[PDB]
Order: sequence, then structure tokens, then C-alpha cells
Amino acid sequence: PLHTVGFDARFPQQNQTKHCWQSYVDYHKCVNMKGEDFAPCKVFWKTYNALCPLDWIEKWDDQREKGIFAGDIN
Amino acid sequence: TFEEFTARYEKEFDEAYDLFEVQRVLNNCFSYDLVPAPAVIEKALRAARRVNDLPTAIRVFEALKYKVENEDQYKAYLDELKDVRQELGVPLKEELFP
Amino acid sequence: MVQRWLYSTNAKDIAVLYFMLAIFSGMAGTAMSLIIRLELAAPGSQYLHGNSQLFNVLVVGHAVLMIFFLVMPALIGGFGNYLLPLMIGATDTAFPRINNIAFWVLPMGLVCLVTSTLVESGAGTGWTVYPPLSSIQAHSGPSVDLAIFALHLTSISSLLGAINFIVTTLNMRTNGMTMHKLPLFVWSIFITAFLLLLSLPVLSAGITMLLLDRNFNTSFFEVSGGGDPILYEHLFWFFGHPEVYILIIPGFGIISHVVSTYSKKPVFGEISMVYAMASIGLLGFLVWSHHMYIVGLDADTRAYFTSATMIIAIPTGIKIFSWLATIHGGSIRLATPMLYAIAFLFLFTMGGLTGVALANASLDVAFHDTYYVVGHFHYVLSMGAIFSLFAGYYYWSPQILGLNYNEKLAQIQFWLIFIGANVIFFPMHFLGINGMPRRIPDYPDAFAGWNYVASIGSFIATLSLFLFIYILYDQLVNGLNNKVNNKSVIYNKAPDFVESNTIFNLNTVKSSSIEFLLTSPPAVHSFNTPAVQS
Amino acid sequence: MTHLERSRHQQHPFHMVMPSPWPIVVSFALLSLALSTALTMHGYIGNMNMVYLALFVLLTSSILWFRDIVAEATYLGDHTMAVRKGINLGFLMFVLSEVLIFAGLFWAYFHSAMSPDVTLGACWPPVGIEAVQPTELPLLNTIILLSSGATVTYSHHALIAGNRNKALSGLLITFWLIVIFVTCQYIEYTNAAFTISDGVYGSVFYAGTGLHFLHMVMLAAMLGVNYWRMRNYHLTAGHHVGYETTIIYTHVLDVIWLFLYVVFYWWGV
Amino acid sequence: NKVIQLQKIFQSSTKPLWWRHPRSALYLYPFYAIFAVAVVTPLLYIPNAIRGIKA
Amino acid sequence: WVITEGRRLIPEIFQWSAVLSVCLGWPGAVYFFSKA
Amino acid sequence: KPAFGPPDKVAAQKFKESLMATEKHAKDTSNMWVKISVWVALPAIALTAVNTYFVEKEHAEHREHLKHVPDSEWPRDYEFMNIRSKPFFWGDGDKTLFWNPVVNRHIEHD
Ligand code: HEA
Ligand code: HEA
Ligand SMILES: [Ca+2]
Ligand SMILES: [Cu+2]
Repeated sequence: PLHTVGFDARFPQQNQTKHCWQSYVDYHKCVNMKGEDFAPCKVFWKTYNALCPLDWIEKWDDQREKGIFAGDIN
Repeated sequence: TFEEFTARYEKEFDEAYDLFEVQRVLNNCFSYDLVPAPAVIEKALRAARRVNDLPTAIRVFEALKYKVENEDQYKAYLDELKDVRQELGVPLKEELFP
Repeated sequence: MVQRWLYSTNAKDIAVLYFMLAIFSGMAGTAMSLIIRLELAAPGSQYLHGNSQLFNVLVVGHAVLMIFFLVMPALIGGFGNYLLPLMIGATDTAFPRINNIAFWVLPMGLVCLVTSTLVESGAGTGWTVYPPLSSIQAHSGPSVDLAIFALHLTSISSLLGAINFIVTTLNMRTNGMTMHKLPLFVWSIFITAFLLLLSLPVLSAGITMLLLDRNFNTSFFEVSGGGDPILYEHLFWFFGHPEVYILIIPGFGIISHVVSTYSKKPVFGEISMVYAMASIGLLGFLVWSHHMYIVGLDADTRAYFTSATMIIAIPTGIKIFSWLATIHGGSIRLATPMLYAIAFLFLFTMGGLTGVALANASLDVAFHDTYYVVGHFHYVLSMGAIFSLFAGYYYWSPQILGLNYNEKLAQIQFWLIFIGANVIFFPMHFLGINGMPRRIPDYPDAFAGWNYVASIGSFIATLSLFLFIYILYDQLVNGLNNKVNNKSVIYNKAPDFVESNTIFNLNTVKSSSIEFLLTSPPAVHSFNTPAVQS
Repeated sequence: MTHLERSRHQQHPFHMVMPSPWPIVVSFALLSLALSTALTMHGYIGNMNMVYLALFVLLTSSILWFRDIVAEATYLGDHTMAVRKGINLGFLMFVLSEVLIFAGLFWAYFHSAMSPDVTLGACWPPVGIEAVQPTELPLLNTIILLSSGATVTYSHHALIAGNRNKALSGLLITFWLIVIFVTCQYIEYTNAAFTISDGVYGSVFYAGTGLHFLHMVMLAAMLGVNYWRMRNYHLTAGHHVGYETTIIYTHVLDVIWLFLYVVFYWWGV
Repeated sequence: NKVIQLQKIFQSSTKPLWWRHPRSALYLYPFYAIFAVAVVTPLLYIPNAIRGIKA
Repeated sequence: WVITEGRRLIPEIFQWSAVLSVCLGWPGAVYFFSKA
Repeated sequence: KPAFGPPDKVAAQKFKESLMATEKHAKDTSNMWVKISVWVALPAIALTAVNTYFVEKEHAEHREHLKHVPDSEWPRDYEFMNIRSKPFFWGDGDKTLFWNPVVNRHIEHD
């Protein structure tokens, strides 16, 4: 009953900082920008909740709220 | 080649005008990998008599004894050189007991 | 007099000053090693109460004092300044006035280092001063700022010295000395100076970046701001791997000269020797990131760095075999310098095999940041560079000073240091293969076995150093009496087999360098009329 | 020449300098600068009056070092042909080290530019930074620097030719055309929107151009001492080493600016 | 210009090179006064920094 | 050449095996004498 | 006594003519660079200085417009914008070497 994120092309190497970041950007652009369907957005949601340290999420949650998020969610 | 080697030190020893040159040539002849031919050694003995140095003639066979590397080949050099050595008067180290 | 030593322009006096500073720093840095060994002798904090600081600070001081204040001023500033002009045939160096500032900025660095140690914080960062730990939040005092300033002073000294040696070699040679016909020590110094010239500026840039980031608020390596602490690793090690070759290349020239004088036969294939010496320096600039295997590089760059670092063994091996081929046929004179050279040939090859074992990126994941690497680089540093330093001293001191040194009391020192250093540095490879990490003051109990053995061996080497100091004292005092009695050996080349004792006494020195033909001690103005070659 | 006369002269072409106190005076001035700067950064003094004093003594001692060099080359005349080759070779090895300092600064730029950090934007330059516009004002500095290389060239050849009014005029335009570069660069720094504290982008931007900016101020000083020495009949028609090293310095420093104009200005926006 | 008459003065002087010019006394004396203050004042603050008192 | 080389070569291999066993095998003495 | 040997007399007239050849080459090539300076460098500066002068005044009126109205307050700063790990030692706590209060503000949003 165990499973996890599969091997991904474009991110095939040891360094995985961008793989975490892109899933967070993709998830918010999946919902706010044309969030017509709930199901496909969950692929990123289970992908950055994995592979990403917790405290990074709260830091990015404050920066988004305050309007100083570097990524373009919209 | 060996014959070229022998015929060119046969000429070097014939031209050695002091006791520094004789001890310089013999240090060159025994510095080569090959053991010199018995014809070479005979000319070296004549050179020592020419510059009047008994101890360098004694060291000729001492150099050969360590160089010849064989106990019978030292006797082989010994036999052919009996006439010249006895005529000159060179004593071997063992006979001399120094 | 003040004018002679404070206003020095003569290169030999600057060489003597370099030597004198090296021994003081050498004794200072080898006592911290004694304290480290005493602290690691048994589990638990035995001598230093519980202070993990003042342990890392001592390690940093030991490493800096041994590398930047002993080997650099002795091999390069001590031997290079005294011997390169004499073997080339130049009366002095090209820039005689910056040669003095190349030295006098070194004592200022010692003041900066000591006052850095005495400030309440200290610099417990290692000799590789990595940004995030040595930043302003983790090291909040003025300590590492003062430590950085010392590195700038050493860097400027080395750079100004390196510029001096390139110009001196290129256009201050004698009437016959074509660039093709040089002694090998001069070639080693030349290549070392060229490595220093191209490697120092990158270290200066990285170090100044670190300083500005700590005090001028530049996100150079700060994570909050887009900085990368791994860029510092590239910048530092680009000077770092080439550096491990500045400390051994002048050590190669000494061994090349030693083994062909007490073995009366010239070096086998000299042009291949200089080719191999230049190839190690050139190709060491293409292998710097093997010190960064586990930092998270790409798989394909790890393969490149694995393939490029093993090529180092091709010229290096050529130097090992060509040293064993120039002693095959000749007559061997077993003196103290020859005993040091023979020990070097064995211990440096033992170090190099472990080095090639470390060069594989797939295996280094089991041997990195352990005492395995410590045991490795203590063979090529404490047995590869120190031994050639002892061999060079015993080789040139009677010619330089004019005082002999009681042979039988020096061979005792050789044996003591041999069997003492082998005891310290051989068990380390056993501690490293079980996974004992580096830079710790106290270790799990199961590691207490070989650590005790290594701690016992440090006292032997310290006793040998004390005996060496006594040898120095007995050389300076009543050293003129050593060559009157039968305490020392006078001639470094015995007469040939068919060379009488009365002909050896008109041609005493059959040497291939001008160094051993000069008066002892050499005159202040050595060369009035230039010497002619070929 | 008699055998007796030849023995009353050096037998080698190399220059033996008398003992001098400046190598150690500069050494002591570098410790005071290193020791006073480390204190004012964390307090322990109170004001920045000792840092200024250390810099003044460091500069003044260096002037008295150069004051001795011009005396033994113009009045004692110890710079033979062999000595002149070593000075030129030593300067060429010194500008290579200067270039490699800049090479370490381009490496720092390409590291954060090719793969911009995630704490920044996904782009480069970072989000919310108004980078310097390459066509409005820096382009004026580019034309100015190129024209400096054209007016120092005919000032050099006019000195060889033998007329001093064109040689003296070429340097005067060269000096004032370099000062205009420094003042125009000063205007842009005080009008820029971003500071050195603006993340990693400001650090690499102001370290490359700032190091060049500090090098241009030292170029104007070098040009200024060649105008004093030319006006007072120091530089001759066939022996000017203090001027040849200045022409190499300004030509090399134009190539570095062109490289800083392509990657920091054009490629970085 | 004056180079010829300056050449005759610097040569045949039997004095240190920084003392030969007649105008050298104006630079050297004020320099050693400021120099002493520059290399002694930072050395007084060393014990104060070791104790930890910040001025 | 077989007769001459035998008198000098073969004894040295036995001396060879002794010294190299000392430089490399010394830590085996400490462990056995009293690993305790 | 003669020290040196007989004068070569061939190195001379090959050293004393190269000097004349060198100064002749510098004589006309100097005239070539003067022509380049006046006819290329001078027009280039004149056609870019008049352009920079006009664009600079357009920037100047924009800069003085900033002071007139704070209005909606200064744009907020990203997490990497103003770094104050250790305050500057020269004067106040937060001002860089070149500071233009018109365009640099560093407002703190607490
Ligand atoms: C003088 C100093 C010196 C010298 C000469 C060397 C020489 C070599 N070193 Fe290194 N090294 C250091 C000083 C030195 N080193 C230091 C100080 C560190 C640690 C720094 C730190 O992290 O703090 C280090 C660390 C270090 C690392 C990083 C380990 C790590 O941090 O994980 C590596 C990686 O490959 C390495 C490899 C080599 C190799 C392949 C050589 C080669 O030059 C060796 C080549 C030698 C031989 C090949 C043997 C002789 C040749 C023959 C007998 C011929 C036959 C050979 C074959 C058939 C192959 N050593
Ligand atoms: C030249 C460099 C050099 C030398 C000579 C030494 C010599 C010694 N070192 Fe080492 N050491 C380093 C360079 C050196 N070291 C470096 C770079 C590190 C890494 C630090 C870090 O991790 O940050 C290190 C770290 C290091 C550690 C690991 C610390 C840790 O990781 O936490 C230990 C452990 O025992 C150690 C012990 C010793 C001992 C007992 C000696 C000596 O007792 C060995 C015997 C040698 C001598 C006694 C010197 C004799 C010669 C002279 C005194 C000069 C005078 C002679 C002449 C002029 C001919 N030092
Ligand atoms: Ca302990
Ligand atoms: Cu390396």
C-alpha cells in the first residue's frame, strides 16, 4: 500500500529545488487561473506536500498573502 | 659495437699524458655495462707503467674482480694476462695482503 | 643593526628572515597538535574542560600555522629566495624592494591571527572558512574578520613574491643558460609561481566577497536574498586543489637534486621529468570539484571529474619510476638526506595510492569527511613535504651557514620521526573505514583503540623535534669544531673506484649546479663577472 | 675603452637598489588599516576618524615610494635596457592577475544568472528591480571610453615624432575625458533605484562595475602624473616606461568595460 | 628643464635618497608625526577589546 | 646465470617478506598483545 | 687594455637607421589617428550627447514628481529587498554609501 512520486523527466537529477517550487506555482495557477476542475489540481498538491520542507510552505504562505510572492500565481 | 668499443679505448689509453688522465680513462672504461675485453686491459696496464703509478695497476684487477662477475672468468682473464703481469711486476691484492 | 634587518634589500637576508619566521611558527603550530592529541587520547573531555570552542580554534590555528606560515615561507620564501638566484646565476632578484614587503607583511598577519584568537569569540570555522557558519549570525565577533585579514596579507605576500620569480627566471640568466638547460628546482619554482599567479586572485575575490557579505549586507552567499553557499566552494577550491600542488612541486625539485648526488648518476630522462612536472600543474586546474562530490552535482560532471583526476597519476607515476631508475646503477651513499629521500619515495607512493582510491566519485561517498582523508593528506603533507624540507635543510645547511651538524645525532632524529609519524598516521585509515568523522573533539567509545596508539606516537615526533632544536643549537654553537673532530661528514661525494685520495683533493665537488662551488657562507656580492655555460 | 675604465662600472645590466624604509612603513600602514577597520565595524572606537587616518598614511607612504622610483630613473638613471624589459614584463604579469580578479566576478554573475534562485523570481533580473537601461547614459560612457583609446594613441606617437604641443594636448583631453566617465558614473549611482543591499542582484552588479569604478579613479591619477612629468621635461622621446604602462592600462580597461557592457547591461535585462 | 641641475644634486650627495632634495624636510618631518599616531593608537584599543568594553 | 643469480636473489625474497611484514603488520602486534 | 673588440660598424647604421624609420612611422600614423579622432570620435560624441541630454531631462521631471505625492505608499519590498543583518557603522543605522532619499526610502511595514 506504499507509493510516492514517480521519476520525472526534466527533473532527473539529485538537485530537486525547482521540482518542489514548480509544483507550488503550478498548484495555485491550477486553481485561481481556470480552476474549472478539482481533480487535476491535486497532482501538484500531493507533490509539494511531499518533497518539500514544512517551514518553506508557511514562509511562502505569508509572502503570497502580503503580496510579495516571487512566483506569478496569476 | 663491442669491436668498435674495444678499438676506440685501445686508442684512448695510448694517449694519456698524466696520472689524472689515466685514472679518468679507466674510470670510463669500467663505467660501461659491458665487461671490457682482455685486449683492453693489457693497454691499461701499459698506461700505468707509463705514468709510473703502481697502485692504479693493482686496482685494475680489483676493478675487474668485481666487474667480471664470474669466478672462472676472472681466472680466464688471469691466464691470458700472466705474461704481461709477471713481466711488469703487478701484484694481486690477495698476494700482496694489504 | 636596524638598517641591515629592518631595511633589507639583500635577498639572502630576506631568506634568513623567512627561515627564522618559519621555525617559530612551526613550533607554535606543532604544540596545538600536541594538545589536540592529548584531548583525543581517551573518550571524554580530559584536558579541555568542556569547551568545544578552543578546540576548533586550535585546529584552525594549527592548520593555518602549518600551511601558510611554515611550508610557504620555508620552501618558497626560504629556499626559493636563497637558491634560485644562485643556481640561475643572478646577483639578486629583479624587484629587490618589493621582495622585502613580500616578507614584512607576514608578521602583521601573525598579529591579526593572535588578536583574532584572543577575542572572546574565536574563529572555530576550519581552514576552509565556509560562509553560512562563518557568517555574522553564527560567528558574531570581530574574530573571523581578523582571520580574513591575515589571509589577505598572506595572499599579497605570495602574489608579490610570485611576480618576482617569473621575471627573475625569464631575463636574469647567465651567458649560456638557455631556458632548455635549467636545474629542476628552478623549473619547479617557475611552475609553482605560475600556479600561484593564476590561483590567488580567485581566492582573494571569494574572501573579499565573504567580508563584504558579513559587514556590507551583500547577498553574496546569504540564503535569504538568492545567495548560494556553494558558489563559495567553487571559488575557494579553484585555488584549493591547485594549492595542494604549490606545496609539493618545490618538494619534487629537492628530491630530484638529492637522489642524483648521493647516487653518483644523473637523472633518467630529464626532459620527460620537466614535461611531467608541467603537466601536473596544468592539469590540476581541471580537477577542483572532486572536493565537492557529495554536494549534489550532476551525474555527468561527476564522471568528468572522476576521469580527469585519474590522469594525474600518469605523469606522477612517471616521476616515481624515473626516481627509481636513476638509483638503479649508481653508487649509493646512505647519508641523512638520502635516508629522507628514500623514505619520501615510499611514503609519498603510499599516500598517492590512497589518493587514487579517493578519486572515484562512486567510492568517495564512503570515505569523505572521515579520518581516512586525514590519513591520506597527512602522508603527502607531513611525510611528503616535511621530509623534503628536512632533506633540503640537511642538504644545503653546511654550505649556507658553514657549520656541520653531528651526523650520528641526526640519523637518530630521522629514525625517531620516521617511526613516530608512521604510528600517528597509519592507524587513521583504520578509523576512517569504520566511519569516524572529522573535526570532532570527542568520539564514541568504540573508537578509543587506535586513537590511544596515535596519541602515543605524537610524543615521539615531539621528542624528535626537540632533538632537532638541540641539533640547531649545537650547529650554531661550536659548529666550527664539528668539522675538526670526527662528528660529521664533510664530503657529500666519495671518490670513484679508481680515483686516488690525492686526486680527489684537487677536484672536491663534482656538482651540476653553481650552489656547491661558492664559498661557505656565500659572499654578499656573489657574481661580479657573469658565469659562462656550455 | 681602457681596461681600467671598464672596471669602474657595473659588469651586469641589473639595478641594485639601496636599502629603503618604505617596504616596512607600508607594511605597518597595512596593519593599522587592517586593525582599525576590524574595530570600527563592531564599535570599540566610536567614530570613523581612525580609518580615515590609516588610509591617509597608507596613501602618503605609497606616494613616497613612487617618489623614490622616479628619482632613480630620471636623475640617477639606473634603468638600462635590461631593467626596462623586466618592468614591462612585471606589469604585464600584474594586469593578468587584475583580469583574473574580474574573471572571478563574471563567474559570480553567471552562477546566479543562468539558473536564477528560487528566493528571487523565476526570472532574471529579479522581480521588482529597475535595471540600468543600456541605451540611455551607459552608451554615452561607451563612446567616451572608446574615444579615450583613440586620443591616447596619437598622443603616444606624437611624443615619438618629436612635437610636444600635440603630445601634451592628447593627454589633457585624455584626462578630462576620463574624469567625465567618473562623474557620469557618479550620476548614475546616485540616481539608481536599487542599492547594494537589494539581494544578490545588487551585489554582483555593484561589485563588477564598482571594482571598475575604483580602477578608473586610479587611472586618472596615473594619467595626471604623466602630464606633470611631460610638462617638466621628464619623459623623453625614446624612454618612457611610466607612460607605456599607462597606455596598456587604459586599453586593457576598455576591453573589460566592453565585456561589462555586454553581460551586465545587455544580456542581463 | 631643471632635470640637469637636479641630476647633479641627487648624484654626489652621500645622503639617503629621500633626504637629498632640499625640499624633502617639509614632507618627512610631518609624516613621522602622523605616522606614529597611525600605528600606535589602534594598539591601545587592543586590551580594551579583549575585556569586551565597547566605546 | 642461473647458478650466479640463485646465490643472491632467493635469500633476499625471504628478507623482503620480513621487513614489509613489519612496516605493514605492526598494528597486529598491539591488538593481540592486549586488546584486553 | 682595449677591452671590447673592434667596433662592428654594421650594427651601427642598422641601429641608427631604425630610429629614423621608427620616428617616420610614428609621424604619419599620428596624423592618421588625428583624422580618425576629428572625423569619427568627435561626431559620435556630439550625436549621443545631445540625445542623452534630452532623455536625461525627461527622467529629471519624473524624479521630482515622486516627492510631490507619497499617495499610495511606496511599493512593498520582497523578502530579499532590504538586508539589515548588521547595521552600517558609518552614520545612521540604515543608509548605503550613495543614498538618494528621493528614490530610496526603505519603509518598514510592521
Ligand atoms: C601535498 C599535498 C597533496 C598532494 C600531492 C595530493 C595528491 C592527490 N590527491 Fe589530494 N588532498 C590533499 C593534499 C594533497 N593531495 C589535502 C590537504 C586534502 C584534503 C583537504 C580538505 O578537504 O581539508 C586532499 C583531498 C583529496 C581529495 C578529496 C577527498 C575528499 O575530500 O573527499 C581527492 C579526491 O580525489 C584527492 C586525490 C588526490 C590524487 C588523485 C592525487 C595525486 O596527485 C596522487 C598521485 C599519486 C600516485 C598515482 C601514486 C604514485 C604513482 C605511482 C606509484 C605510479 C603508479 C600509479 C598507478 C598505476 C595509478 N586528495
Ligand atoms: C604542513 C601541514 C601540516 C603539518 C606539518 C601537520 C602536522 C601534524 N598534525 Fe595536522 N592538519 C593539517 C596540516 C598539517 N598537520 C591540516 C591542513 C588539517 C585540517 C584542519 C581542519 O580540519 O580544519 C590538519 C588537521 C589535524 C588533525 C585532525 C583535526 C580534526 O580534523 O579535527 C590532527 C589529529 O591528530 C592533526 C595532528 C598533527 C600532528 C600530531 C602533527 C605533527 O606532530 C606530525 C609530525 C610533524 C612535525 C612534528 C613537524 C616537523 C617540522 C617542523 C616543526 C618544521 C621545522 C622543520 C624544518 C624547517 C625542516 N592535524
Ligand atoms: Ca579526552
Ligand atoms: Cu585537490
